[PDB]
Amino acid sequence: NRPERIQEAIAQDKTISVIIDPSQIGSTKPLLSMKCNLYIHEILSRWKASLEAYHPELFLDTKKALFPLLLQLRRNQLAPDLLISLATVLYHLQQPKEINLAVQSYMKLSIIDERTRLWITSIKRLITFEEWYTSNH
Amino acid sequence: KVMHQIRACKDLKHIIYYKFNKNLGKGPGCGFWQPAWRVWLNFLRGTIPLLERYIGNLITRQFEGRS
Amino acid sequence: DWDSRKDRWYGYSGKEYNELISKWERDKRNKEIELMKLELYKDSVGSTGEGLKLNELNQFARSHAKEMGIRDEIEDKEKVQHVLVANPTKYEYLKKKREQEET
Amino acid sequence: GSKFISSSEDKTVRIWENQINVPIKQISDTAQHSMPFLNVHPSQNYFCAQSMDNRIYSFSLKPKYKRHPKKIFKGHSSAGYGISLRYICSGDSKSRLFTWDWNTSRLLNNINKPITQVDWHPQETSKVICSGAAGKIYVC
Amino acid sequence: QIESVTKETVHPRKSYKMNSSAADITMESVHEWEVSKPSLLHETNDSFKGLITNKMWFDVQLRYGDYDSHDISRYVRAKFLDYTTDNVSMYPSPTGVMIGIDLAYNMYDAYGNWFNGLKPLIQNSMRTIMKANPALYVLRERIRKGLQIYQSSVQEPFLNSSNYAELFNNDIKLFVDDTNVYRVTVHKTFEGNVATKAINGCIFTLNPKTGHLFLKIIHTSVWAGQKRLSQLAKWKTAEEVSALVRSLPKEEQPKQIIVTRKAMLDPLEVHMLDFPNIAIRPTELRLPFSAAMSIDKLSDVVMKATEPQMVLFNIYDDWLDRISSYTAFSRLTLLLRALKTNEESAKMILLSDPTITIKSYHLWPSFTDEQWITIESQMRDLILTEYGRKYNVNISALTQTEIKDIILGQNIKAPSVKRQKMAE
RNA sequence: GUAUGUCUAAAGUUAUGCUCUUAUUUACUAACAA
Ligand SMILES: O=P(O)(O)O[C@H]1[C@H](OP(=O)(O)O)[C@@H](OP(=O)(O)O)[C@H](OP(=O)(O)O)[C@@H](OP(=O)(O)O)[C@H]1OP(=O)(O)O
Repeated sequence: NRPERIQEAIAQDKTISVIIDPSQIGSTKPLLSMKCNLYIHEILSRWKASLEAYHPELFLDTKKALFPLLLQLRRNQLAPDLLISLATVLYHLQQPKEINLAVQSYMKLSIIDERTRLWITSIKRLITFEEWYTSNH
Repeated sequence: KVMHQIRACKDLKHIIYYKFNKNLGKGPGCGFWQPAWRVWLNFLRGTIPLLERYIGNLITRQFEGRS
Repeated sequence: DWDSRKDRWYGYSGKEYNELISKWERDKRNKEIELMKLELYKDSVGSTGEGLKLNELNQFARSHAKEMGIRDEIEDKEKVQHVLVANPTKYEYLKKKREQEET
Repeated sequence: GSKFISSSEDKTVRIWENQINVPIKQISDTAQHSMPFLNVHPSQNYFCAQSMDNRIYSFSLKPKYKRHPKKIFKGHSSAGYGISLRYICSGDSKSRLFTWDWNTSRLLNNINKPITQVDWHPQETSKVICSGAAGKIYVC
Repeated sequence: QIESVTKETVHPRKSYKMNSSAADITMESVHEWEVSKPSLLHETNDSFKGLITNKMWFDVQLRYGDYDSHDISRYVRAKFLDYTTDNVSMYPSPTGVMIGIDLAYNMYDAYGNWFNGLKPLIQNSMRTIMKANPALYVLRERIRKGLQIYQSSVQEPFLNSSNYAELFNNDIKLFVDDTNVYRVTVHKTFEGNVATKAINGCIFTLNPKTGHLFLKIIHTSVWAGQKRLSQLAKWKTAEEVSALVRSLPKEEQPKQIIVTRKAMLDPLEVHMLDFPNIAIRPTELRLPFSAAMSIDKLSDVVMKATEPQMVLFNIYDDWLDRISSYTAFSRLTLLLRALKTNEESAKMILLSDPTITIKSYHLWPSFTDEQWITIESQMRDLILTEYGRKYNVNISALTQTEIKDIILGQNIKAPSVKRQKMAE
């Protein structure tokens, strides 16, 4: 029951390529979802190291804000208009020389809206940390 | 011209209350709606012709064009 | 005192409100599987400032100005050296290389 | 390549920049326009255009804001088209083509045979194509 | 001992709907509370009967009194035991709390049931809010304006040429200009009179520390909806800014927002009521950001814009890399200033050397620091030249005065200037 | 800023002395800024 949900999931959690194809957005769905969903998990883990350097208080709730996405992404509850805008942010976030393109993509994502704000805003902190993380490294 | 009716009602209230509140103190709890009601009935009597004409012409215009 | 006389409710214990509570207190008496886990597997399982350094540089603007062209010169110094202090970005280097010599 | 012009059925012409999507200049109202063609003008100042009212116009396209016509090419009962190289040659609705001195607005009036879409063979100095209705293309 | 403080989302109507009321806040408890019998705030002897509640509710009840209905307590009590004991718009519990604010008299009061040791908190809360809620302060100020009795008294001084230094201080900020939101193509008509048509514009939204110039490019589609567009420009501006602020996190929500156009502050105040912590700063010093949009690539991007989109940039990139932000900003200020004086001159200065090349990302041409210095000097000369031309007194300038002149911000009538001057 | 007035809003009716370059005026207009 729950043990095989631990086994299958944690095994699947360590079984992915942390890559977003910028052309596969045109294709129709769980592949881009879980690519992003587990790319975010790497953005989580890189945070987890330098939590003493960075301010940890906001991250503790960032976690709770991210929990919706996790539930959206592994299910594909997240809408195409959101997802295309979302994956566009995460792809530009991969390359260190797309920091303009990162927040560019985030602003066009943001621009019903009660926890959506909360989590989308939480994604900006993920860019904010990552942009700083690559600088102070 | 309904001000007359309104005024009449006011007058009635003033009359009624102060025959209704001799030993009784002040407050809102008086009923007795008869004479005012009479006033309103007579106002309606007055106006029933007026509205038959007015609304008559109105709906005629809605149906037949205006002359 | 108008709104006191108007006061639809005035001069009462809550005899009608106690009857509402009585009517509702009676009504009191009368009456995920993996995805939860799939997300929570990751950690959560609960369920003045730098303008002072400008203000120092603007105080260093007082130094070069106090050296050459304060008041005596109308245009030749106090306006020319005025153009050559505080305004241009080069004045960062003028202080920076004085810091580097001071180091 | 940059600036771009497009007249319309409401008798208005519009100088634009290539991609800006903001009128550099809307043209005057009381005229009419149909066919827009730039004269191969040595300075390349000139944007010519045929009208409804039998009169091809000229426009100082550099600057785009300039638009005072110098001299107008009258006498071609228009429902058609016109093209330049010295000379401007445009056809008319009724009868036949009309060569015109671009400097003075007057020259020979060659027979067509109706229709009218004139053009010049630009690799050569003197050769025209007329476009008659129903397989009657005339060359000079 | 509160389990959850949830807001029951009602229609927008509720705010001002008076025949009924859904409860604004619903209060899920941890344990059963034993609330007192309904009473007013200042009614001290709150009677704790045996009745209990697992859940309370808080309702606000705004009112605008008259010379006759100018007691609030009675009214709020009426409201409380009207909506409770009415079979339209039922609250989850019939036991709850109701606040009401007489906006015409600043006479707060509240009636309803009381959890033990709650009343003092509520009293204090109301006292605080009344002393200074943002929205209520705005309202009072609005009314005050309406009566032309506005006492020109600000707590925080304006950005004058002296306080320019203390603009930025390891503190997250934002900077706003609404000048090029409503741009127009002037074109003739058939009738002969002028017809103004909207063009795409911008929301100059700069951050002096990071140099991150946000600017939401205003697509002309947003004007196509409505008329009276000069006011609407302000509204869309403030709206957009507000939205942006909302989007960013509590850390990256900028503290002090500076505004170029002091007229555009008025609606911003309104759209900043979403979040009270974001202080407003009316700049005394006018900064040239009308001419900011006449930078080549910026204007290009503006023209390019096809829809409601933002395209942020780093207004200075290489400069950050070389030197602190303030230094960069001074240069930028000079540049924009020069542009404002004359665009042709500015461009000429920039493109005096054709060998230099503007980098693909960067808005400006990447110069070496000595040639950069020279360029800056030239620009300054341009500004001074302009001053000489127009103002006709650019020769006999004092140091601070000269500095002010560069900005063009420190006005002669501005008392801040008198202050700084007085100090020296 | 308006009254007001036009415009669009999709389905196919069966025929064989001049050109030029500019700078200046004046006027009018301009819910565009001051
Ligand atoms: O005289 P009016 O302007 O018509 O107003 C009357 C009057 O109030 P004022 O004396 O304050 O004007 C009555 O008061 P009294 O003269 O009887 O003291 C009062 O009657 P009650 O005292 O019986 O209430 C009545 O109020 P209501 O309509 O509630 O009966 C109220 O009429 P308005 O409320 O319409 O002003």
